[PDB]
Amino acid sequence: KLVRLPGLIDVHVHLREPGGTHKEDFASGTAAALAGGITMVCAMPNTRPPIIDAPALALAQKLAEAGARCDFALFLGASSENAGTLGTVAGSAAGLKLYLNETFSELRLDSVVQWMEHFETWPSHLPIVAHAEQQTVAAVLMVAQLTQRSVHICHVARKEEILLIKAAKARGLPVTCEVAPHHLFLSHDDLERLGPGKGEVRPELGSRQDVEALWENMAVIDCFASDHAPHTLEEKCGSRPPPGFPGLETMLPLLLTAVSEGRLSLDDLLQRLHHNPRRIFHLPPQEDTYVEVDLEHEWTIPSHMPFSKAHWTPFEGQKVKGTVRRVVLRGEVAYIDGQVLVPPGYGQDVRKWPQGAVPQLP
Amino acid sequence: KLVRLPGLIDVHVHLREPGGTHKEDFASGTAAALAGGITMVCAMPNTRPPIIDAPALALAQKLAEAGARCDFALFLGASSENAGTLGTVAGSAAGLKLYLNETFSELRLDSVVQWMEHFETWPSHLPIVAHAEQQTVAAVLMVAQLTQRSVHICHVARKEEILLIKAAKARGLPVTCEVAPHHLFLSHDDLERLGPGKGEVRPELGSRQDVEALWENMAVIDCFASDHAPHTLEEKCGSRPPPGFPGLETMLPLLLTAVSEGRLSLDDLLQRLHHNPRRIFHLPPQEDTYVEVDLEHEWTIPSHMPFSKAHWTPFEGQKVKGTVRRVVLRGEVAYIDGQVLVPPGYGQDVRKWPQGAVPQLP
Ligand SMILES: NC(=O)N[C@@H](CC(=O)O)C(=O)O
Ligand SMILES: NC(=O)N[C@@H](CC(=O)O)C(=O)O
Ligand SMILES: [Zn+2]
Ligand SMILES: [Zn+2]
Ligand SMILES: [Zn+2]
Ligand SMILES: [Zn+2]
Ligand SMILES: [Zn+2]
Ligand SMILES: [Zn+2]
Ligand SMILES: [Zn+2]
Ligand SMILES: [Zn+2]
Repeated sequence: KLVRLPGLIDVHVHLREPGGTHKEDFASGTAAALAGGITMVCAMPNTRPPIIDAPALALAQKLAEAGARCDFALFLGASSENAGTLGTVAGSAAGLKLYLNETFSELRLDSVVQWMEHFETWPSHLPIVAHAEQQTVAAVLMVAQLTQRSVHICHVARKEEILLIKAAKARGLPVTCEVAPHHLFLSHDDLERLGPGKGEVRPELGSRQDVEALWENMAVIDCFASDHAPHTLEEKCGSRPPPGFPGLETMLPLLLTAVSEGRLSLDDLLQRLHHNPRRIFHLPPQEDTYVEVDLEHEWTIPSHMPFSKAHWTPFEGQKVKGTVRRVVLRGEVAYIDGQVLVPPGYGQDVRKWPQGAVPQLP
Repeated sequence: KLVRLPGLIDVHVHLREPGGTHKEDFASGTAAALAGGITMVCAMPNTRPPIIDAPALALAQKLAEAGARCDFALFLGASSENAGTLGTVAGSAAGLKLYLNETFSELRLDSVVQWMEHFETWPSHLPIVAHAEQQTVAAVLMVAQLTQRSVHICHVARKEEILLIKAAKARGLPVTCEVAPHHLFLSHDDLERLGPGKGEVRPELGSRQDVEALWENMAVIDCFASDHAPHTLEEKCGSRPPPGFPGLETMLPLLLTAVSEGRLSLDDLLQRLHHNPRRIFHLPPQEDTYVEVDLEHEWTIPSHMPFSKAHWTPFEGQKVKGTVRRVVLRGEVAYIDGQVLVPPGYGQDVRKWPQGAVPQLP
């Protein structure tokens, strides 16, 4: 007996095209998404060139329209030079992305004044998301209050961060957040197995107490999102390993295992991979779209999943219970038992759909 | 013709006793204060032992009462273990001091949750001051708002920081700040002369644009305070130089030079070295206390000032116009033309004066 789920949404993926296509491209990354039960992705702007201006966005839009197998929206990235310049294209993007700490990113800002300028100039009705770790979460929340608008915090990984967000929500502040599967299912304890290169990720893997705090505070977590961040094994195992884990193909199996163990409910999962992503990012429904999963099948995660060009996974060896059997996207079979059945270019930019425009006052 | 000023107050000094008395002690540091026209100092808690518990405060109180030549109040320091334990002694301190970044300090906190705990437990009517640089200013402001109280930001040094504080004040938030003379009168341009050891200070010396921004935004600066941070030349010139500059003996001459040049008024100076320190820290008046200065006398700062045990100064070679001629403290001549005339132990803990207790609701 299969369970039918709606089309799941991953609001934080790195698809590497343009400019990093040996790591992933739209075609391979969206195949990975479909195999993970994900029918819509929001792609981050830290590509080469980075998506920080209208010409770069135009290029990325066409590459995505030609290569994507599932539907998508593309983030713009904040830079030290582009505040006040994105108004004409802002509504065509998933949202604006701010990189506020050291990570794999033309995009670190050098002053909180630059954060303020973005919060003041980006249209008030459109999403802003931040890579903001530890005290940076409190700092960006302050900027959001000074400019009287909301913010969404990416990949929350620490007890400190989730408790700060919890306190902010208790004061009625407009903040939402997401958590990635590696911060729920891996910890410092796994660094011995992973090694120092493979284990590199931002935010870094947390302590057992960090992981426990995220689970205990599930009510504070609005979304799950993979932060799918593919790099090849050669890069991860080399002399200056880039941070990041691939995750599209493993996220849903890990979370379904947790559902089966009673750690959260199926509804809790669907709020975090469907309803809350829709409402925070104003993403449209996908007609005749659904995912069928098998909750009984036990398997062990292999050394690499079939689709991502990363060709490795930090979850190797973990036992999971839960499998994606079939995905239907807009009336076409997109995935069955390991076979992707829609071509590159089947996917569409949801921000171009009438129902995908973000409503605003005249 | 001498100008009579009220007794000036320095709310940020490091007097090194207990435990660092080769760098400074209460007797030498308060001699330096008097020679700088300062009749009351607030001493920071990053001593050895640090002033983070009742027994350490009791020790420091007696050492100060025995050694100080001018009046004083002593800060308590926040630690990772003392939130909720300081209630009985809090009112006897200048305030609570939080070290939120790397500097010469049992006192860095490891989580914003620890900041919140201090803001929640320290009595609401008593001062909290923070060493908070760059984005940390925004972060601690967020904590202050979440806990609905004020905060004072120590040694503001950057355009970024003063503009953030300016924005917060424009939104009516209860934040005050101070600026140290080295951040008004030295910059990156001086590092060639100072060298990498002597030049070490936290916050670091800023760019010419940082210095210009502080002057342009003088209206945002509530207090001047030296951050007198004495270390010996051997330490500053050695293999792991500690950060900090001595400053009590040079602060007023530097600022009087600026007054003479029309960069700020005498009133602007007295607001920042007398009235605002009094009102932010609830410090009492000192009866029959005043300072006589000579605004005409030009001199060049020597390689060391007479009193501080630091026995060096980063302002060596600067030309100043303005000299402290005489200081009277509580009816006794305390300083004349280079001679301190009150003994160690003349100074008193102002928090023990009836008028020095901070008013609170029953
Ligand atoms: N998280 C990572 O470790 N890496 C991400 C960047 C990011 O989400 O910050 C990447 O693009 O490789
Ligand atoms: N500012 C410094 O560079 N040093 C101060 C510490 C401080 O005020 O942070 C010290 O105590 O030496
Ligand atoms: Zn990130
Ligand atoms: Zn995100
Ligand atoms: Zn990311
Ligand atoms: Zn909407
Ligand atoms: Zn400091
Ligand atoms: Zn201070
Ligand atoms: Zn200090
Ligand atoms: Zn008062």
